[PDB]
Amino acid sequence: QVEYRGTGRRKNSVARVRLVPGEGNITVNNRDVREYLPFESLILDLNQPFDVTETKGNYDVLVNVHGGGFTGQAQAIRHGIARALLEADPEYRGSLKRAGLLTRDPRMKERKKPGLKAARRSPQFSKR
Amino acid sequence: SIKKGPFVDEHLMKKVEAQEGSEKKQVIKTWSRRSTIFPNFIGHTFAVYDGRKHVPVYVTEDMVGHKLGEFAPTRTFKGHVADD
Amino acid sequence: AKTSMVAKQQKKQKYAVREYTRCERCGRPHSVYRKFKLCRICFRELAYKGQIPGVRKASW
Amino acid sequence: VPKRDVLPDPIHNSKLVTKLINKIMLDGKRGTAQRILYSAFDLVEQRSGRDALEVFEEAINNIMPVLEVKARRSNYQVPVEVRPERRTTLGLRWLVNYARLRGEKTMEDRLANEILDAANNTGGAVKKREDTHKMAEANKAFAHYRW
Amino acid sequence: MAKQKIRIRLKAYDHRVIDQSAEKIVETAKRSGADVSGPIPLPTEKSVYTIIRAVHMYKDSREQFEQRTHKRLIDIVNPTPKTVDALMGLNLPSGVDIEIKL
Amino acid sequence: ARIAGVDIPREKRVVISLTYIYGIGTSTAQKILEEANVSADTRVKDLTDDELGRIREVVDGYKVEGDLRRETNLNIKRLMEISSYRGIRHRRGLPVRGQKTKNNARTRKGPVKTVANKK
RNA sequence: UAAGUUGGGCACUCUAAGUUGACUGCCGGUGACAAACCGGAGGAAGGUGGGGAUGACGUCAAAUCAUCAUGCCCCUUAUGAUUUGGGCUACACACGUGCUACAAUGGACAAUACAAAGGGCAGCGAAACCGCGAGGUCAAGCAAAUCCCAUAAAGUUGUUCUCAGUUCGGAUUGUAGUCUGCAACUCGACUACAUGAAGCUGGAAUCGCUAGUAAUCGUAGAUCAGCAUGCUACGGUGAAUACGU
Repeated sequence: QVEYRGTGRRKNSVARVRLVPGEGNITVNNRDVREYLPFESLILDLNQPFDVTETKGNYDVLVNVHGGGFTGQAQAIRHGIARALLEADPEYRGSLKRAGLLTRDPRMKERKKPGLKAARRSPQFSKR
Repeated sequence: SIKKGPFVDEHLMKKVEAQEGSEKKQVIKTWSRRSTIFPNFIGHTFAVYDGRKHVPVYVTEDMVGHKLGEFAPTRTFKGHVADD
Repeated sequence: AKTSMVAKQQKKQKYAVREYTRCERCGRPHSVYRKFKLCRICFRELAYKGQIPGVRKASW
Repeated sequence: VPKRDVLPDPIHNSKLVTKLINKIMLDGKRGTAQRILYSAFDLVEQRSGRDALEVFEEAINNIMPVLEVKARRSNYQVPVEVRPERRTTLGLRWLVNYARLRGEKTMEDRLANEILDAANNTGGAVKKREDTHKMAEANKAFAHYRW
Repeated sequence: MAKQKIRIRLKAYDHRVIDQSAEKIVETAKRSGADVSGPIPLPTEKSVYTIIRAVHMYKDSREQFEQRTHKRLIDIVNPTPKTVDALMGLNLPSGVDIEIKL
Repeated sequence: ARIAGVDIPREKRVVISLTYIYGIGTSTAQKILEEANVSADTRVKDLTDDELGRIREVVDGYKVEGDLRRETNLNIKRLMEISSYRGIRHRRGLPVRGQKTKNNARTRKGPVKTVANKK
């Protein structure tokens, strides 16, 4: 058979997505999506790629990933998906780029400078 | 506290052995900070250097709850106008 | 004063640490590093000179 | 300066839920609000058998101001239509903020009581509506000939 | 893993001097033999030293410093006394810190 | 009264019920639950007589009692009777170690009066 | 295979080096045709792309003679020197900075997953063993992408709790102990037992902040015989609003 493969980068995380034709059933680290996310029921948003692109779906999935909390890497999922669906056919880009899901969100944390301490709060003045 | 075990500065004992096996004093000089009480040192009259001038204190048998290392602080009334 | 305290922290000592590791040239004890044994200001005003290795600065 | 939306949430399928959960998220714990809200849409259907969107949508019409004021200058204050964004923002804002002010010990009883009483045109949300719409659109005469 | 091998480590504080020097000792490695390994990178550890721009006070306006440290890793297979001389023949320039090893 | 020592509230769970006794907290309680083999079940005092006796006699194991209050009494009062600077700071909210009283009035002495002699 | 641990592999991730790219720059309109504004495509990234570093002439006779250097002035058998002990840490009070609280988004118990960054040679302390515990024995590997620091915590699933000054809180005090240092009395840190404070969201006034921000959880380090609620960086979850001047 044949599969496609593109990475996933977001939010201090790294995901190596492996896109195999199939029915759609997903096990990151050989472990199901429910088995990896607290709680979580925003998972259909990781299936947002499948509603707009490869409508309705589906392809079975394998992936390995580490780094960063559950959210940012749960949404690192998306980018190797869209990239990989474009590896299949550049047909799919026109409905993607009017939706995005592919521009690896460049924003992430910010350094400190004096004012921020053990938690992220900037300081006061001396009253009275 | 202590790592097993009790102790003395071991100039104190060397003095007070000759002071104690024979007739005792009503008076002693010392510094006595790295040291403490245990049964050899009772009845004798030690005087920790308070900072200005050591004061005679006579040890008591019951000085197990209190010790030698201090009796009369450096604060010494008070420092403040009001009191407890 | 500071002059006899140089001698203080130079001589032999009764035991391991009554010590303080102060700056070689500057007589300041405080805000000193063991890696260099240089005080606060002195490492800086030498750090600008392009003398110790190395860059220094602004990537973090 | 524009809004930067929140997408859907498919529990239970709608978006106002999505805008709702974020306000309850005291101190950044999104799973707790997620739970207690979703269960609130289990229990509001359990007691007083109906649909979640019936009680919810109907209430957040019932508690939803459409006219409103703002001050400027002596003390005058313009009566002002509400944008649909702020319309729902006020509905949900004052909704939770008073839903707190009930005073029950339970996560969801307070809410189901809140929007199911609101959906019966009772509860301090509706009273807030009636007070705002009282002082507003009763003193319109002086502040209305402006922006 | 088991194999005849040479391996070393370099260290210095400038990517240009270290990588040109790497070009030297790789060139001279396969000059006198074969089976060289390229200039394999390494994470390039760092440091930090936060200091106040001050003499007396005003801690709010602080200042930083750092000391980057390149790290480079080279291996060769099938040793011989000649590539030995390629190691102990040329390190130059000498801000580098070679530690010839096996 | 009633099941042990004095002053237990009825119809309460064991793990908390056995702490109003002056002498037990929360863990040593659990220990004496491990001796006589009792437990709550559920929010409430289910203790029938057949367990009551064993808890009633096992509980003698400790000081628990007001004798602990007297123990404290002769401890501190001995501590000031002997010499003692430790009693002087036993009045100052200052243990044998120290706490740096400048704001430590309101842990003991109820900030009233407020009066400041600045400058 | 316990396990990438090893055969094999460098495809991907990555690691650090070289270079491409974003510049009104391409299109359309507007506009003195111009500058420039507005919108359209493309691209990962459009109008200084986010950030940092960087701080004009000068001002406040601002701060520092106690980092240092130094003019003048002054001390000298002491305004110089060594040492033990002491204090710099006091305590009717106010002020400012910050921590934890005033409990059901909560508290206790059990299971369970996801990091980043940085340090270790006379220092990291793996396994195993003892102990309720801090800790102790013991010794393998470790000058480091190797091995140790080092479980990340919040979370998620469960049991219980059902509104009380409460299994709320965690101050103070007594006892019993751990380590460091000679010695923890003024004055260290730490665990175990018991205690079980004030306090049930804050008046007059008032500060912070426009998105990875606030809010919020924990981690690493320096200084270091022992000692950071503070400082610095590190990431984790992650929002509402911006009508308008």
